[PDB]
Amino acid sequence: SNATFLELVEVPCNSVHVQGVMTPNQMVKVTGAGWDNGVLEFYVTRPTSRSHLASIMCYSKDIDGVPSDKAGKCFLKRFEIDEKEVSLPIKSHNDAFMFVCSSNDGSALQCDVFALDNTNSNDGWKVNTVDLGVSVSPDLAFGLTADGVKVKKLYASSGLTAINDDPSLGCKA
Amino acid sequence: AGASCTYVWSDWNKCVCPMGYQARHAAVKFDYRNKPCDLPTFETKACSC
Repeated sequence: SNATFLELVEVPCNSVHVQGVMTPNQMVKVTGAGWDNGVLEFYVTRPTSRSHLASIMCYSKDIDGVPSDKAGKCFLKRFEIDEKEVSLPIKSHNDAFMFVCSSNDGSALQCDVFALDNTNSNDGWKVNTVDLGVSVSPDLAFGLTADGVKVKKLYASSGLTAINDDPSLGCKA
Repeated sequence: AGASCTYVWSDWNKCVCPMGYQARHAAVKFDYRNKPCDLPTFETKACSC
């Protein structure tokens, strides 16, 4: 492991590529203070290049042009298997957000999704747990695909090993 | 003003058994012009199991 006691290690790259399996009680974390435009997509990929495994897509309620049947809603895409709406606290690109994903028992992959209203920051975070409908497997990768994510930060708990020196993943040289 | 570079803490999650610890999360709101935000964004504490 990478620490005597559990801590979250910042990943100096554009995504978190876990080496090995997602051990129970370990987690990967992605945070941001908001984003600029378009949809916010939190994605999970697996080997075999690589392929998408699951994606959470959140549409802002504060962006002109977003269809009314999508505005302020989040959707879970699985691979494609299907797409379905999920109840998450992220409503706007002006919201701060946190994704904390883990395996509850070595099989199911789940994420705690947090949202904070930047106009009422003293009110704290609202949280919902969403099951990603997929099972964990070796060498999963986590990241964001969005336009202008503000103060994007990535973490991996110290019992996990994430790639931190690959320039192909945007890792700082 | 002295704004905090981290957002406020989330709630503590459910106690993890039988290891006996729970965790809570924060996030960086901004980095300083001269240094990265140095306030904690992750904390653990012992709980009864």
